[PDB]
Amino acid sequence: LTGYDSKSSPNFPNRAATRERRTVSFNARVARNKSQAKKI
Amino acid sequence: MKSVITTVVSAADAAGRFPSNSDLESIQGNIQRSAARLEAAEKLAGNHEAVVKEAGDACFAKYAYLKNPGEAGENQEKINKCYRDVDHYMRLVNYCLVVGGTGPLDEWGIAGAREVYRTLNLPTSAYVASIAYTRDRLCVPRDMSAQAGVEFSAYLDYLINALS
Amino acid sequence: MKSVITTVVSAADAAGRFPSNSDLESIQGNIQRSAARLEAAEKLAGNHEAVVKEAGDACFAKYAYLKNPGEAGENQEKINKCYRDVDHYMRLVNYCLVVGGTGPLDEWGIAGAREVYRTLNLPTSAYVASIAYTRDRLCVPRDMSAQAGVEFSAYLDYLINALS
Amino acid sequence: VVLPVARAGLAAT
Amino acid sequence: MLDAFAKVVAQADARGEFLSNTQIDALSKMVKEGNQRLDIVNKVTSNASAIVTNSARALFAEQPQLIQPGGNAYTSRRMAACLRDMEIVLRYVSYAMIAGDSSVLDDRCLNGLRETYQALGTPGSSVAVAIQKMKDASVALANDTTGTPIGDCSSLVAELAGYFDRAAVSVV
Amino acid sequence: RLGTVSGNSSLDKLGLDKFLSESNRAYTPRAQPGFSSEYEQIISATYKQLFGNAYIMDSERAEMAKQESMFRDGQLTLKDFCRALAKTEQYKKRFFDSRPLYGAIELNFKNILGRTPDGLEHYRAKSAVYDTKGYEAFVDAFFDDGEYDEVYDDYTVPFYRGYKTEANLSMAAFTHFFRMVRGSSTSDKANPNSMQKDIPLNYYGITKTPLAVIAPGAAGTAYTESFSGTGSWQSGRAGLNAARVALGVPATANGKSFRVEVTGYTQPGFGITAGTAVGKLYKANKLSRYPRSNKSYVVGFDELTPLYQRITKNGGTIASITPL
Amino acid sequence: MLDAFSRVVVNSDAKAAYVGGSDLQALKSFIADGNKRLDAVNSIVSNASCMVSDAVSGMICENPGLISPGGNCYTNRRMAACLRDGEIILRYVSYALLAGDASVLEDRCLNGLKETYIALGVPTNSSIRAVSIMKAQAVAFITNTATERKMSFAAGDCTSLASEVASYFDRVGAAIS
Amino acid sequence: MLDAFSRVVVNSDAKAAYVGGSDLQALKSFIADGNKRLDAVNSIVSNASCMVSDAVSGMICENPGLISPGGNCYTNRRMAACLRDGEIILRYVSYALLAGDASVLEDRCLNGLKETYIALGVPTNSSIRAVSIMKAQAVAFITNTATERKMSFAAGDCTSLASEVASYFDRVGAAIS
Amino acid sequence: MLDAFSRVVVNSDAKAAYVGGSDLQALKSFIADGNKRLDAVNSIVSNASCMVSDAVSGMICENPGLISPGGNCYTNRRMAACLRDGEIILRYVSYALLAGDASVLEDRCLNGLKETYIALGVPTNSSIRAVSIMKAQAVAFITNTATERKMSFAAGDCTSLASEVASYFDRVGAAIS
Ligand SMILES: *CC[C@H]1/C(=C/c2[nH]c(/C=C3N=C(/C=C4\NC(=O)C(CC)=C4C)C(C)=C\3CCC(=O)O)c(CCC(=O)O)c2C)NC(=O)[C@@H]1C
Ligand SMILES: *CC[C@H]1/C(=C/c2[nH]c(/C=C3N=C(/C=C4\NC(=O)C(CC)=C4C)C(C)=C\3CCC(=O)O)c(CCC(=O)O)c2C)NC(=O)[C@@H]1C
Ligand SMILES: C=CC1=C(C)[C@@H](Cc2[nH]c(/C=C3N=C(/C=C4\NC(=O)[C@H](C)[C@H]4CC)C(C)=C\3CCC(=O)O)c(CCC(=O)O)c2C)NC1=O
Ligand SMILES: C=CC1=C(C)[C@@H](Cc2[nH]c(/C=C3N=C(/C=C4\NC(=O)[C@H](C)[C@H]4CC)C(C)=C\3CCC(=O)O)c(CCC(=O)O)c2C)NC1=O
Ligand SMILES: C=CC1=C(C)[C@@H](Cc2[nH]c(/C=C3N=C(/C=C4\NC(=O)[C@H](C)[C@H]4CC)C(C)=C\3CCC(=O)O)c(CCC(=O)O)c2C)NC1=O
Ligand SMILES: C=CC1=C(C)[C@@H](Cc2[nH]c(/C=C3N=C(/C=C4\NC(=O)[C@H](C)[C@H]4CC)C(C)=C\3CCC(=O)O)c(CCC(=O)O)c2C)NC1=O
Ligand SMILES: C=CC1=C(C)[C@@H](Cc2[nH]c(/C=C3N=C(/C=C4\NC(=O)[C@H](C)[C@H]4CC)C(C)=C\3CCC(=O)O)c(CCC(=O)O)c2C)NC1=O
Ligand SMILES: C=CC1=C(C)[C@@H](Cc2[nH]c(/C=C3N=C(/C=C4\NC(=O)[C@H](C)[C@H]4CC)C(C)=C\3CCC(=O)O)c(CCC(=O)O)c2C)NC1=O
Ligand SMILES: C=CC1=C(C)[C@@H](Cc2[nH]c(/C=C3N=C(/C=C4\NC(=O)[C@H](C)[C@H]4CC)C(C)=C\3CCC(=O)O)c(CCC(=O)O)c2C)NC1=O
Ligand SMILES: C=CC1=C(C)[C@@H](Cc2[nH]c(/C=C3N=C(/C=C4\NC(=O)[C@H](C)[C@H]4CC)C(C)=C\3CCC(=O)O)c(CCC(=O)O)c2C)NC1=O
Ligand SMILES: C=CC1=C(C)[C@@H](Cc2[nH]c(/C=C3N=C(/C=C4\NC(=O)[C@H](C)[C@H]4CC)C(C)=C\3CCC(=O)O)c(CCC(=O)O)c2C)NC1=O
Ligand SMILES: C=CC1=C(C)[C@@H](Cc2[nH]c(/C=C3N=C(/C=C4\NC(=O)[C@H](C)[C@H]4CC)C(C)=C\3CCC(=O)O)c(CCC(=O)O)c2C)NC1=O
Ligand SMILES: C=CC1=C(C)[C@@H](Cc2[nH]c(/C=C3N=C(/C=C4\NC(=O)[C@H](C)[C@H]4CC)C(C)=C\3CCC(=O)O)c(CCC(=O)O)c2C)NC1=O
Ligand SMILES: C=CC1=C(C)[C@@H](Cc2[nH]c(/C=C3N=C(/C=C4\NC(=O)[C@H](C)[C@H]4CC)C(C)=C\3CCC(=O)O)c(CCC(=O)O)c2C)NC1=O
Repeated sequence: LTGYDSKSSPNFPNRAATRERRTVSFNARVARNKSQAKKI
Repeated sequence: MKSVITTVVSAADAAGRFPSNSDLESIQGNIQRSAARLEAAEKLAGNHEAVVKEAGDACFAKYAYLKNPGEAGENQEKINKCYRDVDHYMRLVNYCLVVGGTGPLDEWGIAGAREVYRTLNLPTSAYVASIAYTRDRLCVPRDMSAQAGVEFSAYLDYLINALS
Repeated sequence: MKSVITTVVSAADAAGRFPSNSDLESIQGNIQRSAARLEAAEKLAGNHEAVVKEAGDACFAKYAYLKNPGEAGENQEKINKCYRDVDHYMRLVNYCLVVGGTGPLDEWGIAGAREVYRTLNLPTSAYVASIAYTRDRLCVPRDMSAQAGVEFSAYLDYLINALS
Repeated sequence: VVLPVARAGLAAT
Repeated sequence: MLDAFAKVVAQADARGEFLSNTQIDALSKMVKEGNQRLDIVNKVTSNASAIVTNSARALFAEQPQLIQPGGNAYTSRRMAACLRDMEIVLRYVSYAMIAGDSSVLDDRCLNGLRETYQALGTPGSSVAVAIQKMKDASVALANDTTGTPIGDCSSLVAELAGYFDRAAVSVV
Repeated sequence: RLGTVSGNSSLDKLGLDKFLSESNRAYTPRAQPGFSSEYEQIISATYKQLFGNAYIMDSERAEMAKQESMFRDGQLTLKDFCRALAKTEQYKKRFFDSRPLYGAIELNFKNILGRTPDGLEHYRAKSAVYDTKGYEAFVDAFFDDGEYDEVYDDYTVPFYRGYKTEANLSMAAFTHFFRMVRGSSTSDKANPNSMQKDIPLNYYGITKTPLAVIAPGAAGTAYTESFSGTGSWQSGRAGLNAARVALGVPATANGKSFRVEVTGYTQPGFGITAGTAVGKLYKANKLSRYPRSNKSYVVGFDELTPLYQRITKNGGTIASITPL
Repeated sequence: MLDAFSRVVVNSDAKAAYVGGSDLQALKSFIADGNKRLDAVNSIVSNASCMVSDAVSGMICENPGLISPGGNCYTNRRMAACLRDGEIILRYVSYALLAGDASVLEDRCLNGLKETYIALGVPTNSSIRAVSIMKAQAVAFITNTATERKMSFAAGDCTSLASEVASYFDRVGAAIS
Repeated sequence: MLDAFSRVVVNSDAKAAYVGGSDLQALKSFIADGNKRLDAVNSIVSNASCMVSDAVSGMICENPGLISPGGNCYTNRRMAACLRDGEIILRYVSYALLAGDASVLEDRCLNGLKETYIALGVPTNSSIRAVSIMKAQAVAFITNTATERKMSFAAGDCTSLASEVASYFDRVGAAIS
Repeated sequence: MLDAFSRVVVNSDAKAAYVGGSDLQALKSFIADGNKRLDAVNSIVSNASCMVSDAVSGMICENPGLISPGGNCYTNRRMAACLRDGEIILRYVSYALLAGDASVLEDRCLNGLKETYIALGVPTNSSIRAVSIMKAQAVAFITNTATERKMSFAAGDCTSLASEVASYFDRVGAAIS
């Protein structure tokens, strides 16, 4: 393969369990790594 | 304990700074309202067994079904522990009238109470109905002074809103 | 701003809970001490240009070496900005007498002042000596009331201990 | 403190 | 182990300096009581078994769970250990009362008693209630004349009660 | 104060009362331009937590100077600020550059995660990343695994939770927490178990063995012991400290067996005498009567009170008593 | 975070003017009316749980599509989250009433609540109905016109506080509109 | 973490030889008795809350010094924490009964529980009474000798499982002794 | 963390007795003497930096081996850390004087300070001298017997507060002693 395993990258969107969070913490997690390519 | 002093020294310790004028200004109001809340607490201390007896029967008068078998008030051991828990809550209210804040309530009666009362099948509405009966039997000039009654009913409403 | 209200709503917001009796009890003391600190602030507001003119002179009299060339008080542009900065500090003290806490001092005059005064070669001892002179020329019945003088000198000592 | 496999084998044999 | 006289000397060597005259008339006054202090310790050591047994009897008439089967006061071995644990604290309170300083009380009585009682499962709050009941009987027994000259002893019984409260808060 | 009753609580007077009070949650996404003291609280609370009460001079505080500035508008509190200041030289100098690797690892668990490593696999999952990819993937492995976003809000400061039940840890890890976190007046240079060069848990964290909890500020709080082997295969030397075992026949002869730790031994005061012996002193050999302080014992139950008298009449101070 | 006292500070710091004389009338009237304010805050705080539960039950009993299968308050998780969502807004409006300024309501509750409810799919207009029911409860509890419970107050007039809390509530409703 | 199958693996890996023949009798009897094992873990899991509440109430009603003022189960916080400690232990004993090996009970529950209760000041011997009451409930629930509730089982003999769970419970009681 | 009011609460909760009558004399005298207490904490807080700098300079000028090469206050880093070490102790003693109880001083400052200074190699004797100099400054600042600066007070007697702050200062010395 490519290693002992193949976990998904933490630079991928939706890796943060956006539920039971504050409003400053919910919005930072639902738009974590998708912030880049709408500027594009 | 949540009080007037502890909030401002905890805030100054979190900021890492000396006590400023606002901290001392907050203690002047403690000096002001202690004249009412202490003589509320003393009148509660001098006549507590009458109030615990008076509020205990309102619970079983409103909910007579607790004395049925299978319920939580079957024999005398349950009713005695019911009166004991009501006396515990009145003692914590007397303590909060002394310390000036809701510290002794929040840590000795409220925190963790929901898991106990759900696990041990204790209905919270009847632990509430005694505190509700105690609040309504408070007349303004007879039982205490005017501001003492406000100070007493505020902690009673705090306990009621916490258990409900 | 560091004040009486803001400390307790920030504490209740950090805990995530409603305003309890201790929070309101802290505001009764604001109601009490506002009778002294507001008439300290008003007397400072009505006669500030006399105190600033007086304060500036004391610093030069103590440190006459600032008017030498190579120093920070050579020409009239430096002395005018010296009087302006002393007036700024007296205005912030008037603001803290109004808000009840050290908020306007801590954020508009104190935070970052050390880097500016070290970078621009401004000696802090002479920014201190004017505030020290202002404190000692305060008599108890003549200039203001008794508690107003305490409220004024407390903020003066806060500014002095911050810059020293 | 209990080995269930050896106990099962010993009870079987 | 210090007495109250050795306290000021141990703080005088530390600064390396002679006792000034204000410490000396602080000490000659403490000598000048003298007889009252030993009258106090004489009254407590004359009635020690009565203090201990009456306090234990009031403790078990009050808390019957310790002598209930399964209680910490169950059987003879445990009951005997409980009878004279209180007599140990009474002995060391009398030592600290005759010394004028709670240095022997902290050294060899209260040092490590809390985790001792934790490691055994002994309820420290009931030990504290037993200490308080011994305290009340000791201050009650301390201020009677019983054929002594009339005077005030108040500053001494306050110190005697302070030793008991120091023992009571350190156990629990 | 000390105890478990008289407050109806145990955890605060175990040395945790300052950590039971603070939250520091950073309620807004960016700075208010105009306003600079509700973050100075947050930034200094972050400095006291992440550096673990180590003290930063203004000269060393001005070395960051951009991280905090980037935090004020375009970084999170929890992630990407504490992440970037673990990568700095001021953190690496006192948490990585003087300790060995497993020590630099278990200090990072306390600083970043707020707990202790559970067993050997917690150590091996983190040293593998260092040996494959260097320091920066090593420090980010503390942030971008599952645990960190599960436990901590993105704008809260990390808090201590190694004592807590609901962090699914072993109960030896509850007691490894108080080896490393002793009250609120302790940094990690200030710990006697870790001199900013030692590993605090070296044998005791790998082998998961538990270590008796002396509450700080107690009477015999000053207890400190070494570690030495005892066997001929490891070339050990017997006689240093008592084993936490109670192995053979006297484990029940004289009842229930315990392990008492005694800390203060010195030459004046051995005899039945309230004073020194006057003379030349010591012994012809020239050694002290107790050649080491911090001596432990393994003791029975009928033997416990005469040992208590023998400890306390000779100047000794009992640090701890735990049953075996 | 600014109260009524700090608001004149920030208004006169843009002036670089001292506060004294003209600007002190509002502050002295704020001090002289402080007992009614504390009293108003206490009356709202004492009836919080009944207010939140009554507001959410009224919002459901006016629009029964929320507890419909597939509605936004359908399961127990969503219903508990809605009760929490209402309780937090009541907490921040109580903070703003105690402080005498709505700056704490802007910074910690309403900054970004508009599109948070959008990303969640929360119907932003039943929340307005719940906010208006809580407003109608708050004015009746302040002015002692509550039909279910009367309280004890010294006699006098405090409709300025009722208009101030109504002025906070429509702001908290219009921020999510 | 090892079950019954992994235990023979670790026992024969110290041997360095393949496992078959002799070592398979216990595993085939473990497989052939697996329906009774699932049938027993289900019976323990279905009655968990009544077991924990009954055990803690029995421990209090035998020793009333715990709810005494200054006792270890005095306030509501301590009582909730004791109920949690109670069954945290029931959860791990259920894990060990399902796995057929007590290795999961050693690693995650009992490793350091001895001095954790010491540092907390928890009386380590009333906990033994609560553990023994939970053990007595577990054997009666497995063998269908419960007086308060009778369940439905296929007829047969499974006292080996009752002795195994009694062997787990005294270990969980002796680790804190 | 307990103040003077909470101390009687914890003392009477061990009693399960109500507070009223006997126990109220100390609290009413604590309230009636509160202006002097605030008046004293203000006088200590206003002179903090001069007190810390004067105490550390006095400790150095009595024992010049601290600034000796190899001493504990030798470099600039150690001198700044010593000024910080003194300032923190003054802060906690001011907290304990404001609260009227030394419980906050025990929990956050003195719990483990004894062996922290041991692990650092900090000399125990010097710190006691600095603490005693700060104590001597505190009593003179409270009783207005300071020779360098005279403050403004209402006339009266407050040597009870001076004895209380002297009782806090030696307590700190004993813990690290
Ligand atoms: C009123 C009685 C309270 C009580 C007492 C109690 N103690 C024990 C056991 C021990 N107590 C000690 C205490 C000391 N040893 C010392 O050397 C000193 C001098 C400073 C003291 C105070 C020790 C070592 C033991 C264990 C040895 C033993 O007693 O056998 C016991 C029970 C005995 C046991 O645990 O097996 C009791 C009952 N406990 C209470 O319930 C009362 C409140
Ligand atoms: C089949 C042999 C296995 C083995 C044995 C082994 N043991 C040791 C060392 C010690 N063993 C003990 C054990 C006990 N001491 C007791 O009192 C009791 C009663 C409960 C027991 C079980 C002790 C104290 C030692 C150290 C002292 C010594 O033996 O000199 C050794 C090596 C000796 C050493 O370590 O220097 C061996 C080899 N080890 C194996 O490899 C076998 C599996
Ligand atoms: C959970 C789901 C999940 C994924 C699908 C991947 C998606 C993914 N791929 C890459 C990153 C990449 N993905 C590719 C792959 C390709 N480029 C090509 O030209 C080919 C068409 C294709 C290979 C077949 C390459 C080349 C990079 C690295 C780009 C770079 O290094 O600049 C990254 C950036 C982080 C990184 O890997 O460095 C991410 C998030 N990761 C995930 O976590
Ligand atoms: C210091 C703070 C403090 C408290 C507030 C109380 C809280 C409290 N109350 C009860 C316990 C109780 N509370 C009640 C009361 C009632 N049940 C009914 O049938 C009626 C609804 C109502 C009568 C008023 C009963 C019956 C018990 C005993 C429950 C039981 O043992 O089954 C218990 C369980 C332990 C016990 O008391 O035996 C606790 C911790 N105790 C405290 O220590
Ligand atoms: C709102 C808060 C607020 C303040 C507190 C002041 C603070 C302050 N003072 C000065 C600036 C100054 N302060 C002084 C004063 C002195 N130097 C001396 O020679 C004497 C020691 C002393 C006279 C009293 C001088 C001379 C400057 C100008 C420095 C310079 O331009 O070289 C400056 C630099 C900008 C400028 O004024 O030109 C600032 C920001 N300004 C503010 O906006
Ligand atoms: C063996 C040890 C030993 C002793 C203690 C003393 C006992 C003793 N005490 C006093 C003397 C005294 N004893 C007391 C004591 C008391 N009076 C009271 O009313 C209280 C009940 C009690 C206080 C606790 C007082 C107050 C005096 C002196 C009278 C006075 O000071 O006015 C005297 C008279 C001589 C003198 O005054 O010095 C003697 C002989 N002698 C001894 O040999
Ligand atoms: C220190 C803590 C603190 C509290 C717990 C509350 C309690 C409180 N309320 C009022 C006093 C009052 N409260 C009100 C308010 C009202 N009356 C009404 O009839 C309306 C229903 C409602 C306003 C809409 C009024 C009108 C007064 C009379 C005094 C005034 O007008 O300021 C007073 C001052 C007079 C008195 O002592 O009775 C106090 C202490 N206020 C506080 O300061
Ligand atoms: C500081 C301020 C602050 C708030 C105001 C709330 C705002 C808020 N609410 C929710 C989350 C929610 N809020 C609601 C509320 C409602 N939906 C409806 O249909 C009704 C109109 C209304 C109840 C009256 C519901 C139902 C959810 C959960 C949505 C879901 O579970 O998918 C979430 C997502 C995180 C979560 O709770 O899971 C956030 C940030 N939280 C905060 O921290
Ligand atoms: C079909 C669903 C349905 C409901 C659940 C209720 C909900 C409800 N309550 C009130 C209206 C109110 N609700 C309260 C709140 C309370 N009153 C009390 O006696 C308690 C102390 C406390 C919790 C119950 C108050 C105080 C008022 C207004 C005045 C009053 O009734 O005294 C209003 C009117 C709000 C408005 O004017 O817009 C509504 C819709 N009514 C409904 O039609
Ligand atoms: C797949 C999931 C699964 C379950 C939900 C349970 C359910 C279950 N239990 C048994 C079956 C059984 N369960 C028991 C156990 C007992 N009977 C008693 O009388 C005692 C009270 C108790 C043991 C002390 C016995 C004795 C059998 C008969 C078969 C056997 O002995 O294995 C069987 C196999 C026979 C049948 O289908 O009925 C099943 C599926 N077991 C499972 O495998
Ligand atoms: C993974 C395994 C695991 C456990 C077994 C528990 C073990 C455990 N229990 C407690 C904590 C506790 N455990 C108890 C329990 C008891 N005390 C008694 O008097 C009774 C004998 C018994 C209940 C039957 C109590 C009362 C506390 C709280 C002590 C306190 O609040 O001071 C704590 C401290 C943290 C906390 O809960 O606050 C821990 C780690 N937690 C775990 O994570
Ligand atoms: C004074 C306090 C006091 C109590 C609270 C009870 C508690 C209690 N229950 C049982 C004993 C038991 N407890 C249960 C548990 C239950 N039984 C049911 O019918 C329910 C389904 C479930 C929750 C109530 C079972 C199943 C048994 C044994 C067998 C049986 O009764 O059928 C035992 C005996 C344990 C042993 O043998 O050591 C005790 C002490 N008894 C007391 O003396
Ligand atoms: C609300 C905030 C607040 C403060 C800023 C301080 C300010 C202050 N000090 C005192 C008042 C006082 N302060 C002192 C204390 C002293 N006087 C001395 O001569 C000694 C040097 C020193 C004690 C050792 C005394 C003796 C009084 C007189 C009233 C009293 O005895 O309580 C008073 C009440 C009388 C007055 O208004 O003047 C006030 C408000 N106290 C506060 O409550
Ligand atoms: C050789 C080194 C050396 C020093 C640095 C000084 C330090 C110093 N100052 C004081 C003693 C004091 N120090 C202060 C503090 C102050 N006094 C003021 O006028 C200022 C406002 C403030 C900062 C200077 C006060 C108020 C006293 C006692 C009373 C007084 O002097 O008015 C003491 C006596 C403490 C004691 O009694 O034990 C010492 C040693 N003296 C020395 O011998």
